[PDB]
Amino acid sequence: QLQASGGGFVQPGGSLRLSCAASGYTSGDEIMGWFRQAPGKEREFVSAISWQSGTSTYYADSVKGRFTISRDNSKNTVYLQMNSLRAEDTATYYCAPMTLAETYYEWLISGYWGQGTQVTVSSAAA
Amino acid sequence: QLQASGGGFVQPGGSLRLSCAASGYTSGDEIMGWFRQAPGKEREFVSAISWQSGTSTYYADSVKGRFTISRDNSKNTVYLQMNSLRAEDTATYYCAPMTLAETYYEWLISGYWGQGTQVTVSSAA
Amino acid sequence: KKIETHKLTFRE
Amino acid sequence: KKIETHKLTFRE
Repeated sequence: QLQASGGGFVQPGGSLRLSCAASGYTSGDEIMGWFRQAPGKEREFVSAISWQSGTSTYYADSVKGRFTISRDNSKNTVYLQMNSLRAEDTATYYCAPMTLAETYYEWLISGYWGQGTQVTVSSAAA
Repeated sequence: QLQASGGGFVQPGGSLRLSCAASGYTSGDEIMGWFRQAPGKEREFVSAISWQSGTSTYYADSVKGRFTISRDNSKNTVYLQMNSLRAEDTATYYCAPMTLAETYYEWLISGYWGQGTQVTVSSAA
Repeated sequence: KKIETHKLTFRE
Repeated sequence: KKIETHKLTFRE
């Protein structure tokens, strides 16, 4: 069972710090994340933290630079420090374990650059 | 002025180190990438490095743990160290500046989720 | 700097 | 587990 806490009423430009405390179940991909839901909007990812292969953090574009996710290993607690709050931040926030299923990257190229170099790998090389 | 070099004709299990030497400095600290194309196939992303706010590196899944991209700032050169080569790595390799346009993440959540906490941003608080 | 889309996918 | 896909787009 997972409990988000630390929400409140706050003036624009203020801060809140959310806590997400577990009961001790490191298992289905040790990623914990936060999502929010505001009236009339779809559930939105906010932030996630993995402490599996070192510490990896992720953020929605709209909270980058304002929100910071961290984990206190002793306490088995994940924190979301939320700064520079604005009306679009008003929502119910939830924490949940998450799995990162897939990442799609979209690379752009422009311009003539250079010759290429030919690589051949075969058992006929001698 | 970009120049890819260091290609060859090698046995499987061998290594090559590709070089891509730049003449200037581009945009200050952009992204340089490698892509490849084999006969009769489409271009495929291989790897990229950016040295803007620090170094990040990216790899195709098929080359992770075999290939390493790096940059020697003093020579304005990017390197692709290709170890554990396989027949399927046969292609022409090219270096180019790249931009990362978009990244799409797919996050899975299972089950009932927990108690939520309300955040209300209000000039009245 | 990094333009990202984070999609959430639930279960049932 | 985690899958990555890397797409090229060549543009002016």
